[PDB]
Amino acid sequence: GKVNVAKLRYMSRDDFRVLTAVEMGMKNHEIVPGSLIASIASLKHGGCNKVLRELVKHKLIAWERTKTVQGYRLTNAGYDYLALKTLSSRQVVESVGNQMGVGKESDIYIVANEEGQQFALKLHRLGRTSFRNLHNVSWLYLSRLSAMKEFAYMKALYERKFPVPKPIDYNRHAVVMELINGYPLCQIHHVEDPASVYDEAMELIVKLANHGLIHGDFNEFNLILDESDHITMIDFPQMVSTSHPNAEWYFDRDVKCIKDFFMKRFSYESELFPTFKDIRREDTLDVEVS
Amino acid sequence: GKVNVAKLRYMSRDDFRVLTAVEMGMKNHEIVPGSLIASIASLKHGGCNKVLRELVKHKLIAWERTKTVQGYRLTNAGYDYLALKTLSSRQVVESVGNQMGVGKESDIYIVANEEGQQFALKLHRLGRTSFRNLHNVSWLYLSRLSAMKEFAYMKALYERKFPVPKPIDYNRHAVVMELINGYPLCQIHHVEDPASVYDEAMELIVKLANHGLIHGDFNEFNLILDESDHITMIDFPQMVSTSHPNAEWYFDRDVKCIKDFFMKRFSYESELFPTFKDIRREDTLDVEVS
Ligand SMILES: O=C(Cc1ccc2ccccc2c1)Nc1ccccn1
Ligand SMILES: O=C(Cc1ccc2ccccc2c1)Nc1ccccn1
Ligand SMILES: [Cl-]
Ligand SMILES: [Cl-]
Repeated sequence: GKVNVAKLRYMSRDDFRVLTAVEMGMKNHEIVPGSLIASIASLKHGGCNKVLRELVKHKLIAWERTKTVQGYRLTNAGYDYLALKTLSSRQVVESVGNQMGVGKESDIYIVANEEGQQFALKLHRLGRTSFRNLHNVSWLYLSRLSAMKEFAYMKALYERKFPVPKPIDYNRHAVVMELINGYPLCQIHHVEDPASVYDEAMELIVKLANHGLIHGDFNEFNLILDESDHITMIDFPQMVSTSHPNAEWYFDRDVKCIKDFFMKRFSYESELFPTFKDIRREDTLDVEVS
Repeated sequence: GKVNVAKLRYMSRDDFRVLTAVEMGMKNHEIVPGSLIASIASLKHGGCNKVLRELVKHKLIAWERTKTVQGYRLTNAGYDYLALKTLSSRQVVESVGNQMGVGKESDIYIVANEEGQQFALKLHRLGRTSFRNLHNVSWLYLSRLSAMKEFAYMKALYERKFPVPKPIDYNRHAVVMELINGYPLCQIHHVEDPASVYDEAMELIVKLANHGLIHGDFNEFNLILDESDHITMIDFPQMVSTSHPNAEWYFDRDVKCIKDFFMKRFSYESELFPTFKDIRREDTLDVEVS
Protein backbone atom coordinates (compact mmCIF):
# COMPACT_ATOMS: atom_id res chain seq x y z
CA GLY A 1 0.00 0.00 0.00
CA LYS A 2 0.84 3.75 -0.38
CA VAL A 3 0.30 6.75 2.02
CA ASN A 4 -3.17 7.06 3.68
CA VAL A 5 -5.29 10.08 2.54
CA ALA A 6 -8.61 11.38 4.05
CA LYS A 7 -11.42 13.05 1.97
CA LEU A 8 -11.96 16.76 2.97
CA ARG A 9 -14.82 17.47 5.51
CA TYR A 10 -18.08 18.41 3.63
CA MET A 11 -18.79 22.18 3.46
CA SER A 12 -22.28 23.68 3.14
CA ARG A 13 -22.84 27.07 1.38
CA ASP A 14 -23.59 28.40 4.95
CA ASP A 15 -20.21 27.17 6.38
CA PHE A 16 -18.38 28.55 3.25
CA ARG A 17 -20.19 31.95 3.54
CA VAL A 18 -19.42 32.40 7.30
CA LEU A 19 -15.86 31.11 6.81
CA THR A 20 -15.33 33.53 3.85
CA ALA A 21 -16.92 36.35 5.96
CA VAL A 22 -14.31 35.74 8.73
CA GLU A 23 -11.52 35.82 6.04
CA MET A 24 -12.88 39.13 4.54
CA GLY A 25 -13.32 40.57 8.09
CA MET A 26 -9.59 39.98 8.80
CA LYS A 27 -8.56 42.55 6.07
CA ASN A 28 -9.55 45.29 8.64
CA HIS A 29 -9.76 43.48 12.08
CA GLU A 30 -7.36 41.18 14.03
CA ILE A 31 -10.55 39.84 15.79
CA VAL A 32 -13.75 40.01 13.64
CA PRO A 33 -16.90 40.96 15.63
CA GLY A 34 -19.82 38.46 15.35
CA SER A 35 -22.13 41.27 14.06
CA LEU A 36 -19.71 42.10 11.17
CA ILE A 37 -19.43 38.34 10.27
CA ALA A 38 -23.28 38.05 10.25
CA SER A 39 -23.75 41.11 7.94
CA ILE A 40 -20.91 40.03 5.53
CA ALA A 41 -22.09 36.34 5.48
CA SER A 42 -25.79 37.44 5.22
CA LEU A 43 -27.23 33.91 5.63
CA LYS A 44 -30.81 33.37 4.31
CA HIS A 45 -31.95 32.04 7.78
CA GLY A 46 -29.60 34.13 10.05
CA GLY A 47 -28.52 31.34 12.46
CA CYS A 48 -24.97 32.73 11.89
CA ASN A 49 -24.00 32.22 15.60
CA LYS A 50 -24.94 28.45 15.43
CA VAL A 51 -22.70 28.08 12.27
CA LEU A 52 -19.79 29.95 14.01
CA ARG A 53 -19.99 27.67 17.14
CA GLU A 54 -19.90 24.65 14.72
CA LEU A 55 -16.78 26.11 12.93
CA VAL A 56 -15.10 26.56 16.41
CA LYS A 57 -15.94 22.86 17.23
CA HIS A 58 -14.18 21.81 13.93
CA LYS A 59 -11.16 24.10 14.77
CA LEU A 60 -11.60 26.23 11.57
CA ILE A 61 -12.04 29.52 13.54
CA ALA A 62 -11.13 30.51 17.15
CA TRP A 63 -12.82 32.81 19.71
CA GLU A 64 -10.76 35.65 21.35
CA ARG A 65 -11.54 38.55 23.82
CA THR A 66 -9.22 41.62 24.38
CA LYS A 67 -10.08 44.73 26.52
CA THR A 68 -13.12 46.15 24.55
CA VAL A 69 -13.14 43.85 21.44
CA GLN A 70 -14.30 40.15 21.32
CA GLY A 71 -15.10 37.91 18.29
CA TYR A 72 -13.51 35.40 15.86
CA ARG A 73 -10.42 34.79 13.66
CA LEU A 74 -9.48 32.17 11.00
CA THR A 75 -7.16 29.39 12.36
CA ASN A 76 -4.35 27.82 10.28
CA ALA A 77 -6.74 24.81 9.86
CA GLY A 78 -9.49 27.25 8.59
CA TYR A 79 -7.21 28.90 6.01
CA ASP A 80 -5.94 25.41 4.97
CA TYR A 81 -9.57 24.24 4.54
CA LEU A 82 -10.59 27.29 2.39
CA ALA A 83 -7.57 26.65 0.07
CA LEU A 84 -8.11 22.84 -0.13
CA LYS A 85 -11.93 23.11 -0.64
CA THR A 86 -11.27 25.66 -3.49
CA LEU A 87 -8.70 23.23 -5.08
CA SER A 88 -11.25 20.38 -4.51
CA SER A 89 -13.96 22.25 -6.54
CA ARG A 90 -11.39 22.47 -9.45
CA GLN A 91 -10.85 18.61 -9.21
CA VAL A 92 -7.14 19.17 -8.25
CA VAL A 93 -7.39 17.66 -4.69
CA GLU A 94 -9.95 15.18 -3.21
CA SER A 95 -7.92 13.76 -0.24
CA VAL A 96 -5.09 14.93 2.11
CA GLY A 97 -2.39 12.73 3.72
CA ASN A 98 0.01 13.46 6.62
CA GLN A 99 2.85 16.04 6.57
CA MET A 100 5.95 14.37 5.08
CA GLY A 101 8.38 17.35 4.79
CA VAL A 102 9.07 21.11 5.30
CA GLY A 103 10.39 23.99 3.18
CA LYS A 104 12.02 26.99 4.91
CA GLU A 105 8.52 28.60 5.43
CA SER A 106 6.10 25.82 4.26
CA ASP A 107 4.66 22.42 5.29
CA ILE A 108 4.64 19.62 2.64
CA TYR A 109 1.83 17.00 2.47
CA ILE A 110 0.83 14.21 0.06
CA VAL A 111 -2.63 14.74 -1.55
CA ALA A 112 -4.62 12.66 -4.09
CA ASN A 113 -7.21 13.51 -6.81
CA GLU A 114 -10.49 11.51 -7.24
CA GLU A 115 -8.63 8.77 -9.28
CA GLY A 116 -6.13 8.27 -6.37
CA GLN A 117 -3.06 9.77 -8.21
CA GLN A 118 -0.70 11.30 -5.57
CA PHE A 119 0.68 14.89 -5.74
CA ALA A 120 2.68 17.17 -3.40
CA LEU A 121 0.92 20.01 -1.52
CA LYS A 122 2.89 22.94 -0.02
CA LEU A 123 1.07 25.15 2.53
CA HIS A 124 3.00 28.45 3.02
CA ARG A 125 3.17 29.70 6.68
CA LEU A 126 4.58 33.27 6.97
CA GLY A 127 3.88 36.04 9.55
CA ARG A 128 4.44 33.56 12.45
CA THR A 129 6.13 36.23 14.68
CA SER A 130 3.83 38.54 16.72
CA PHE A 131 4.85 42.25 17.27
CA ARG A 132 3.65 43.88 20.57
CA ASN A 133 6.42 46.44 21.59
CA LEU A 134 5.10 49.36 19.38
CA HIS A 135 -1.63 44.47 11.85
CA ASN A 136 -0.70 40.80 12.86
CA VAL A 137 -3.13 39.53 10.09
CA SER A 138 -0.07 39.84 7.77
CA TRP A 139 0.01 35.96 7.85
CA LEU A 140 -2.99 35.66 5.42
CA TYR A 141 -1.47 38.10 2.83
CA LEU A 142 2.24 37.03 3.18
CA SER A 143 1.35 33.28 2.95
CA ARG A 144 -0.87 33.91 -0.14
CA LEU A 145 2.01 35.93 -1.70
CA SER A 146 4.66 33.15 -1.06
CA ALA A 147 2.37 30.53 -2.66
CA MET A 148 1.73 32.82 -5.71
CA LYS A 149 5.51 33.51 -6.13
CA GLU A 150 6.36 29.77 -5.75
CA PHE A 151 3.75 28.79 -8.41
CA ALA A 152 4.98 31.54 -10.82
CA TYR A 153 8.73 30.70 -10.38
CA MET A 154 8.03 26.92 -10.54
CA LYS A 155 6.11 27.42 -13.84
CA ALA A 156 8.84 29.72 -15.34
CA LEU A 157 11.67 27.35 -14.22
CA TYR A 158 9.78 24.20 -15.40
CA GLU A 159 9.16 25.74 -18.90
CA ARG A 160 12.94 26.60 -19.06
CA LYS A 161 13.76 22.86 -18.44
CA PHE A 162 15.02 23.36 -14.79
CA PRO A 163 14.81 20.29 -12.48
CA VAL A 164 11.69 21.40 -10.49
CA PRO A 165 8.29 19.69 -10.02
CA LYS A 166 5.59 20.40 -12.65
CA PRO A 167 3.31 22.94 -10.88
CA ILE A 168 -0.43 22.04 -11.22
CA ASP A 169 -2.48 24.77 -9.40
CA TYR A 170 -2.49 27.16 -6.41
CA ASN A 171 -5.03 28.98 -4.18
CA ARG A 172 -4.36 31.28 -1.19
CA HIS A 173 -1.29 29.78 0.61
CA ALA A 174 -1.61 26.33 -1.12
CA VAL A 175 0.46 25.09 -4.14
CA VAL A 176 -0.18 21.63 -5.71
CA MET A 177 2.64 20.11 -7.85
CA GLU A 178 4.10 16.82 -9.20
CA LEU A 179 5.14 14.51 -6.29
CA ILE A 180 8.87 13.65 -6.71
CA ASN A 181 9.54 10.01 -5.67
CA GLY A 182 12.90 9.90 -3.84
CA TYR A 183 14.72 11.10 -0.72
CA PRO A 184 15.96 14.55 0.29
CA LEU A 185 19.79 14.43 -0.15
CA CYS A 186 20.09 14.91 3.68
CA GLN A 187 18.75 11.33 4.23
CA ILE A 188 20.88 9.66 1.44
CA HIS A 189 23.64 7.48 3.05
CA HIS A 190 25.51 6.19 -0.09
CA VAL A 191 25.56 7.01 -3.85
CA GLU A 192 27.34 4.87 -6.53
CA ASP A 193 28.63 8.10 -8.25
CA PRO A 194 28.88 11.21 -5.98
CA ALA A 195 30.73 13.26 -8.72
CA SER A 196 27.59 12.96 -10.92
CA VAL A 197 25.14 14.25 -8.21
CA TYR A 198 27.64 17.03 -7.21
CA ASP A 199 27.82 18.08 -10.93
CA GLU A 200 23.98 18.26 -11.24
CA ALA A 201 23.85 20.45 -8.08
CA MET A 202 26.65 22.80 -9.33
CA GLU A 203 25.12 23.00 -12.89
CA LEU A 204 21.77 23.98 -11.22
CA ILE A 205 23.45 26.89 -9.29
CA VAL A 206 25.07 28.07 -12.60
CA LYS A 207 21.81 27.77 -14.61
CA LEU A 208 19.86 29.73 -11.90
CA ALA A 209 22.56 32.50 -11.93
CA ASN A 210 22.50 32.57 -15.80
CA HIS A 211 18.71 33.30 -15.42
CA GLY A 212 19.38 36.11 -12.85
CA LEU A 213 18.70 34.02 -9.67
CA ILE A 214 20.73 32.89 -6.62
CA HIS A 215 18.81 30.28 -4.56
CA GLY A 216 20.06 31.65 -1.17
CA ASP A 217 19.17 28.44 0.81
CA PHE A 218 20.63 25.77 -1.59
CA ASN A 219 21.06 22.62 0.57
CA GLU A 220 20.53 18.87 1.25
CA PHE A 221 16.97 19.66 2.64
CA ASN A 222 15.72 21.34 -0.67
CA LEU A 223 17.13 18.79 -3.19
CA ILE A 224 15.41 15.40 -3.74
CA LEU A 225 17.34 12.49 -5.33
CA ASP A 226 15.04 10.19 -7.41
CA GLU A 227 15.38 6.43 -8.26
CA SER A 228 17.91 7.26 -11.11
CA ASP A 229 20.11 9.64 -8.98
CA HIS A 230 18.81 12.93 -10.61
CA ILE A 231 18.11 15.94 -8.30
CA THR A 232 14.88 18.02 -8.18
CA MET A 233 14.70 21.42 -6.37
CA ILE A 234 11.45 21.58 -4.23
CA ASP A 235 11.82 24.92 -2.26
CA PHE A 236 13.19 28.38 -3.34
CA PRO A 237 11.57 30.92 -0.98
CA GLN A 238 14.11 33.82 -0.66
CA MET A 239 16.01 33.92 -4.00
CA VAL A 240 18.45 36.87 -4.55
CA SER A 241 19.07 38.84 -7.80
CA THR A 242 22.55 38.36 -9.43
CA SER A 243 22.39 42.24 -9.56
CA HIS A 244 22.47 42.48 -5.71
CA PRO A 245 25.66 44.38 -4.67
CA ASN A 246 26.67 41.28 -2.57
CA ALA A 247 25.36 38.74 -5.16
CA GLU A 248 28.83 37.08 -5.32
CA TRP A 249 28.74 36.31 -1.54
CA TYR A 250 25.26 34.64 -1.86
CA PHE A 251 26.43 32.63 -4.92
CA ASP A 252 29.62 31.47 -3.13
CA ARG A 253 27.60 30.56 0.04
CA ASP A 254 25.28 28.22 -1.98
CA VAL A 255 28.40 26.62 -3.65
CA LYS A 256 30.23 26.18 -0.27
CA CYS A 257 27.07 24.58 1.31
CA ILE A 258 26.93 21.87 -1.45
CA LYS A 259 30.74 21.28 -1.16
CA ASP A 260 30.49 20.97 2.68
CA PHE A 261 27.62 18.40 2.43
CA PHE A 262 29.36 16.25 -0.28
CA MET A 263 32.58 16.19 1.84
CA LYS A 264 30.70 15.35 5.14
CA ARG A 265 28.34 12.65 3.71
CA PHE A 266 30.25 11.07 0.73
CA SER A 267 33.93 12.17 1.36
CA TYR A 268 33.68 13.77 -2.15
CA GLU A 269 35.68 16.90 -3.13
CA SER A 270 36.21 18.53 -6.61
CA GLU A 271 37.63 21.62 -8.46
CA LEU A 272 34.60 21.57 -10.92
CA PHE A 273 32.68 24.29 -8.95
CA PRO A 274 31.58 27.64 -10.43
CA THR A 275 32.78 31.17 -9.53
CA PHE A 276 30.50 34.23 -10.00
CA LYS A 277 32.82 35.48 -12.86
CA ASP A 278 31.72 32.39 -14.98
CA ILE A 279 28.03 33.57 -15.00
CA ARG A 280 26.75 34.93 -18.37
CA ARG A 281 23.25 36.42 -17.93
CA GLU A 282 20.77 34.92 -20.44
CA ASP A 283 17.41 35.85 -18.77
CA THR A 284 15.81 38.36 -16.33
CA LEU A 285 13.73 36.10 -13.98
CA ASP A 286 14.96 38.29 -11.02
CA VAL A 287 13.10 41.30 -12.60
CA GLU A 288 10.00 39.76 -14.28
CA VAL A 289 8.54 36.20 -14.28
CA SER A 290 6.97 35.43 -17.74
CA GLY B 1 33.47 68.90 7.28
CA LYS B 2 31.19 65.79 7.42
CA VAL B 3 28.74 64.31 4.78
CA ASN B 4 26.58 66.80 2.76
CA VAL B 5 22.83 66.80 3.64
CA ALA B 6 20.02 68.73 1.81
CA LYS B 7 16.81 70.05 3.55
CA LEU B 8 13.63 68.19 2.36
CA ARG B 9 11.76 69.83 -0.59
CA TYR B 10 9.02 72.24 0.67
CA MET B 11 5.44 71.00 0.00
CA SER B 12 2.10 72.83 0.66
CA ARG B 13 -0.61 71.02 2.74
CA ASP B 14 -2.63 70.84 -0.58
CA ASP B 15 0.22 69.15 -2.56
CA PHE B 16 0.90 66.77 0.42
CA ARG B 17 -2.84 65.89 0.71
CA VAL B 18 -3.00 64.92 -3.04
CA LEU B 19 0.21 62.79 -2.64
CA THR B 20 -1.40 61.10 0.46
CA ALA B 21 -4.67 60.67 -1.57
CA VAL B 22 -2.67 58.78 -4.31
CA GLU B 23 -1.17 56.55 -1.53
CA MET B 24 -4.68 55.90 0.01
CA GLY B 25 -6.04 55.18 -3.53
CA MET B 26 -3.38 52.43 -3.96
CA LYS B 27 -4.96 50.34 -1.10
CA ASN B 28 -7.67 49.33 -3.69
CA HIS B 29 -6.16 50.24 -7.16
CA GLU B 30 -2.81 49.54 -8.97
CA ILE B 31 -3.57 52.76 -10.99
CA VAL B 32 -5.64 55.44 -9.10
CA PRO B 33 -8.10 57.40 -11.32
CA GLY B 34 -7.73 61.25 -11.13
CA SER B 35 -11.46 61.55 -10.11
CA LEU B 36 -10.93 59.16 -7.11
CA ILE B 37 -7.78 61.17 -6.04
CA ALA B 38 -9.82 64.44 -6.24
CA SER B 39 -12.69 63.03 -4.06
CA ILE B 40 -10.21 61.46 -1.50
CA ALA B 41 -8.10 64.70 -1.35
CA SER B 42 -11.26 66.93 -1.41
CA LEU B 43 -9.32 70.25 -1.72
CA LYS B 44 -11.21 73.44 -0.65
CA HIS B 45 -10.43 75.16 -4.04
CA GLY B 46 -10.39 71.98 -6.25
CA GLY B 47 -7.25 72.58 -8.37
CA CYS B 48 -6.40 68.85 -7.96
CA ASN B 49 -5.38 68.29 -11.66
CA LYS B 50 -2.84 71.22 -11.52
CA VAL B 51 -1.32 69.69 -8.29
CA LEU B 52 -1.12 66.18 -9.93
CA ARG B 53 0.73 67.54 -13.04
CA GLU B 54 3.17 69.30 -10.60
CA LEU B 55 3.73 66.00 -8.64
CA VAL B 56 4.49 64.22 -12.00
CA LYS B 57 7.00 67.05 -12.89
CA HIS B 58 8.79 66.45 -9.48
CA LYS B 59 8.80 62.62 -10.08
CA LEU B 60 6.69 61.87 -6.90
CA ILE B 61 3.89 60.13 -8.92
CA ALA B 62 3.70 58.69 -12.49
CA TRP B 63 0.82 58.71 -15.06
CA GLU B 64 -0.14 55.37 -16.77
CA ARG B 65 -2.86 54.24 -19.29
CA THR B 66 -3.66 50.47 -19.85
CA LYS B 67 -6.60 49.05 -21.93
CA THR B 68 -9.03 48.91 -18.88
CA VAL B 69 -7.84 51.95 -16.78
CA GLN B 70 -5.84 55.27 -16.75
CA GLY B 71 -4.58 57.37 -13.75
CA TYR B 72 -1.66 57.76 -11.26
CA ARG B 73 0.62 55.72 -8.95
CA LEU B 74 3.24 56.58 -6.27
CA THR B 75 6.93 56.39 -7.41
CA ASN B 76 9.78 55.25 -5.10
CA ALA B 77 10.65 59.00 -4.75
CA GLY B 78 6.99 59.72 -3.76
CA TYR B 79 6.88 56.98 -1.08
CA ASP B 80 10.35 58.12 0.20
CA TYR B 81 9.04 61.74 0.42
CA LEU B 82 5.82 60.74 2.34
CA ALA B 83 7.95 58.80 4.92
CA LEU B 84 10.63 61.53 5.28
CA LYS B 85 8.09 64.44 5.46
CA THR B 86 6.18 62.49 8.21
CA LEU B 87 9.49 61.95 10.14
CA SER B 88 10.29 65.69 9.52
CA SER B 89 7.00 66.78 11.23
CA ARG B 90 8.10 64.69 14.33
CA GLN B 91 11.51 66.60 14.32
CA VAL B 92 13.39 63.28 13.60
CA VAL B 93 14.73 64.23 10.09
CA GLU B 94 15.38 67.72 8.63
CA SER B 95 18.05 66.87 5.96
CA VAL B 96 18.97 63.83 3.76
CA GLY B 97 22.46 62.89 2.49
CA ASN B 98 23.55 60.46 -0.25
CA GLN B 99 23.20 56.65 -0.05
CA MET B 100 26.27 55.26 1.78
CA GLY B 101 25.33 51.54 2.18
CA VAL B 102 22.82 48.68 1.51
CA GLY B 103 21.14 45.96 3.58
CA LYS B 104 19.89 42.79 1.86
CA GLU B 105 16.57 44.58 0.96
CA SER B 106 17.21 48.23 2.01
CA ASP B 107 19.13 51.40 1.05
CA ILE B 108 21.10 53.21 3.83
CA TYR B 109 21.46 57.04 3.89
CA ILE B 110 22.87 59.59 6.35
CA VAL B 111 20.21 62.08 7.62
CA ALA B 112 20.46 65.00 10.10
CA ASN B 113 17.99 66.66 12.54
CA GLU B 114 17.60 70.50 12.79
CA GLU B 115 20.68 70.74 15.14
CA GLY B 116 22.87 68.96 12.50
CA GLN B 117 23.33 65.66 14.49
CA GLN B 118 23.76 62.77 11.97
CA PHE B 119 21.71 59.52 12.05
CA ALA B 120 21.31 56.45 9.77
CA LEU B 121 18.17 56.09 7.60
CA LYS B 122 17.16 52.70 6.13
CA LEU B 123 14.56 52.74 3.30
CA HIS B 124 13.14 49.18 2.81
CA ARG B 125 12.62 48.15 -0.88
CA LEU B 126 10.62 44.88 -1.26
CA GLY B 127 8.24 43.69 -4.04
CA ARG B 128 10.91 44.51 -6.70
CA THR B 129 10.03 41.43 -8.86
CA SER B 130 7.03 41.72 -11.24
CA PHE B 131 4.80 38.61 -11.90
CA ARG B 132 3.18 38.41 -15.40
CA ASN B 133 3.02 34.60 -16.26
CA LEU B 134 -0.40 34.01 -14.50
CA HIS B 135 -1.79 42.96 -6.87
CA ASN B 136 1.68 44.58 -7.75
CA VAL B 137 0.97 47.23 -4.97
CA SER B 138 2.66 44.62 -2.68
CA TRP B 139 5.80 46.89 -2.65
CA LEU B 140 4.07 49.54 -0.42
CA TYR B 141 2.81 46.93 2.16
CA LEU B 142 5.91 44.61 2.16
CA SER B 143 8.33 47.60 2.50
CA ARG B 144 6.22 49.08 5.37
CA LEU B 145 6.19 45.63 7.05
CA SER B 146 10.04 45.16 6.77
CA ALA B 147 10.61 48.63 8.33
CA MET B 148 8.12 47.88 11.18
CA LYS B 149 9.78 44.46 11.90
CA GLU B 150 13.30 46.02 11.78
CA PHE B 151 12.29 48.81 14.25
CA ALA B 152 10.60 46.26 16.61
CA TYR B 153 13.55 43.78 16.56
CA MET B 154 16.12 46.63 16.85
CA LYS B 155 14.25 47.99 19.95
CA ALA B 156 13.92 44.49 21.56
CA LEU B 157 17.60 43.63 20.83
CA TYR B 158 18.85 47.09 22.00
CA GLU B 159 16.91 46.79 25.33
CA ARG B 160 18.48 43.28 25.79
CA LYS B 161 22.01 44.88 25.47
CA PHE B 162 22.73 43.44 21.92
CA PRO B 163 25.27 45.32 19.73
CA VAL B 164 22.70 47.04 17.40
CA PRO B 165 22.06 50.75 16.71
CA LYS B 166 19.64 52.59 19.05
CA PRO B 167 16.41 52.81 16.97
CA ILE B 168 14.86 56.33 17.02
CA ASP B 169 11.65 56.26 14.90
CA TYR B 170 10.01 54.69 11.82
CA ASN B 171 7.26 55.53 9.30
CA ARG B 172 6.09 53.50 6.27
CA HIS B 173 9.29 51.90 4.78
CA ALA B 174 11.69 54.28 6.66
CA VAL B 175 13.63 53.50 9.90
CA VAL B 176 15.85 56.16 11.58
CA MET B 177 18.54 54.92 14.05
CA GLU B 178 21.92 55.78 15.68
CA LEU B 179 24.64 56.20 12.99
CA ILE B 180 27.52 53.78 13.82
CA ASN B 181 30.90 55.43 13.03
CA GLY B 182 33.16 52.72 11.56
CA TYR B 183 33.68 50.43 8.54
CA PRO B 184 31.80 47.31 7.44
CA LEU B 185 34.13 44.34 8.24
CA CYS B 186 34.30 43.67 4.43
CA GLN B 187 36.35 46.91 3.97
CA ILE B 188 38.77 46.27 6.98
CA HIS B 189 42.30 45.24 5.76
CA HIS B 190 44.11 44.68 9.14
CA VAL B 191 43.10 44.40 12.84
CA GLU B 192 45.58 44.46 15.81
CA ASP B 193 43.71 41.48 17.43
CA PRO B 194 41.62 39.31 15.04
CA ALA B 195 40.85 36.69 17.80
CA SER B 196 39.00 39.45 19.75
CA VAL B 197 36.75 40.53 16.78
CA TYR B 198 36.14 36.82 15.88
CA ASP B 199 35.06 36.19 19.54
CA GLU B 200 32.59 39.17 19.49
CA ALA B 201 31.06 37.81 16.22
CA MET B 202 30.74 34.22 17.61
CA GLU B 203 29.31 35.50 20.99
CA LEU B 204 26.71 37.51 18.95
CA ILE B 205 25.58 34.33 17.06
CA VAL B 206 25.27 32.48 20.45
CA LYS B 207 23.37 35.34 22.16
CA LEU B 208 20.91 35.58 19.19
CA ALA B 209 20.33 31.76 19.34
CA ASN B 210 19.86 31.95 23.18
CA HIS B 211 17.04 34.50 22.40
CA GLY B 212 15.47 32.15 19.77
CA LEU B 213 17.03 33.80 16.65
CA ILE B 214 19.43 32.72 13.87
CA HIS B 215 20.52 35.74 11.75
CA GLY B 216 20.51 33.76 8.45
CA ASP B 217 22.70 36.32 6.54
CA PHE B 218 25.47 36.89 9.19
CA ASN B 219 28.45 38.34 7.22
CA GLU B 220 31.17 41.00 6.70
CA PHE B 221 28.55 43.31 4.94
CA ASN B 222 26.15 43.41 8.02
CA LEU B 223 28.77 43.96 10.78
CA ILE B 224 30.37 47.39 11.35
CA LEU B 225 33.68 47.69 13.28
CA ASP B 226 33.94 51.00 15.25
CA GLU B 227 37.07 53.02 16.33
CA SER B 228 37.61 50.63 19.35
CA ASP B 229 37.23 47.35 17.31
CA HIS B 230 33.67 46.48 18.63
CA ILE B 231 31.11 45.10 16.10
CA THR B 232 27.53 46.40 15.58
CA MET B 233 24.88 44.44 13.58
CA ILE B 234 23.03 46.84 11.15
CA ASP B 235 20.77 44.46 9.07
CA PHE B 236 18.75 41.31 10.10
CA PRO B 237 15.94 40.97 7.53
CA GLN B 238 15.26 37.17 7.30
CA MET B 239 16.00 35.73 10.80
CA VAL B 240 15.11 32.02 11.39
CA SER B 241 13.61 30.48 14.58
CA THR B 242 15.93 28.11 16.59
CA SER B 243 12.75 25.89 16.52
CA HIS B 244 12.99 25.46 12.69
CA PRO B 245 13.49 21.72 11.93
CA ASN B 246 16.77 22.67 10.08
CA ALA B 247 17.75 25.41 12.61
CA GLU B 248 21.13 23.66 13.17
CA TRP B 249 22.04 24.02 9.44
CA TYR B 250 21.22 27.81 9.51
CA PHE B 251 23.23 28.28 12.75
CA ASP B 252 26.25 26.36 11.32
CA ARG B 253 26.04 28.37 8.03
CA ASP B 254 26.30 31.73 9.93
CA VAL B 255 29.30 30.29 11.94
CA LYS B 256 31.05 28.95 8.75
CA CYS B 257 30.58 32.37 6.98
CA ILE B 258 32.40 34.23 9.84
CA LYS B 259 35.18 31.54 9.92
CA ASP B 260 35.63 31.74 6.10
CA PHE B 261 35.92 35.59 6.20
CA PHE B 262 38.41 35.64 9.16
CA MET B 263 40.60 33.02 7.34
CA LYS B 264 40.44 34.87 3.92
CA ARG B 265 41.02 38.45 5.25
CA PHE B 266 43.15 38.01 8.46
CA SER B 267 44.54 34.39 8.12
CA TYR B 268 42.82 33.78 11.52
CA GLU B 269 41.42 30.32 12.49
CA SER B 270 40.18 29.01 15.92
CA GLU B 271 38.39 26.07 17.68
CA LEU B 272 36.39 28.59 19.90
CA PHE B 273 33.27 28.44 17.64
CA PRO B 274 29.83 27.41 18.92
CA THR B 275 27.76 24.31 18.03
CA PHE B 276 23.92 24.31 18.10
CA LYS B 277 24.03 21.85 21.12
CA ASP B 278 25.63 24.70 23.27
CA ILE B 279 22.46 26.92 22.87
CA ARG B 280 20.27 27.25 26.01
CA ARG B 281 17.03 29.12 25.19
CA GLU B 282 16.51 32.12 27.51
CA ASP B 283 13.92 34.15 25.47
CA THR B 284 11.18 33.80 22.77
CA LEU B 285 11.97 36.70 20.34
CA ASP B 286 11.26 34.26 17.41
CA VAL B 287 7.60 33.99 18.67
CA GLU B 288 6.78 37.46 20.13
CA VAL B 289 8.73 40.78 20.10
CA SER B 290 8.05 42.76 23.36
O1 LIG C 1 9.88 15.23 -0.44
C1 LIG C 1 9.65 14.48 -1.37
C2 LIG C 1 10.12 13.05 -1.31
C3 LIG C 1 9.10 12.14 -0.69
C4 LIG C 1 8.28 11.34 -1.51
C5 LIG C 1 7.36 10.48 -0.98
C6 LIG C 1 7.21 10.37 0.42
C7 LIG C 1 6.26 9.49 1.00
C8 LIG C 1 6.14 9.40 2.35
C9 LIG C 1 6.95 10.19 3.19
C10 LIG C 1 7.87 11.05 2.66
C11 LIG C 1 8.03 11.16 1.26
C12 LIG C 1 8.97 12.04 0.67
N1 LIG C 1 9.02 14.85 -2.52
C13 LIG C 1 8.55 16.13 -2.88
C14 LIG C 1 8.74 17.27 -2.10
C15 LIG C 1 8.21 18.46 -2.55
C16 LIG C 1 7.53 18.50 -3.75
C17 LIG C 1 7.39 17.33 -4.45
N2 LIG C 1 7.88 16.15 -4.04
O1 LIG D 1 27.33 51.71 7.67
C1 LIG D 1 27.72 52.42 8.58
C2 LIG D 1 29.16 52.90 8.63
C3 LIG D 1 29.37 54.20 7.90
C4 LIG D 1 29.45 55.42 8.61
C5 LIG D 1 29.66 56.61 7.98
C6 LIG D 1 29.81 56.66 6.58
C7 LIG D 1 30.02 57.88 5.89
C8 LIG D 1 30.15 57.90 4.54
C9 LIG D 1 30.09 56.70 3.80
C10 LIG D 1 29.89 55.51 4.43
C11 LIG D 1 29.74 55.45 5.84
C12 LIG D 1 29.53 54.24 6.53
N1 LIG D 1 26.94 52.76 9.64
C13 LIG D 1 25.60 52.38 9.86
C14 LIG D 1 24.90 51.49 9.05
C15 LIG D 1 23.59 51.23 9.37
C16 LIG D 1 23.01 51.82 10.47
C17 LIG D 1 23.78 52.68 11.21
N2 LIG D 1 25.05 52.99 10.92
CL1 LIG E 1 -20.24 25.79 -1.11
CL1 LIG F 1 -22.00 32.39 -1.73
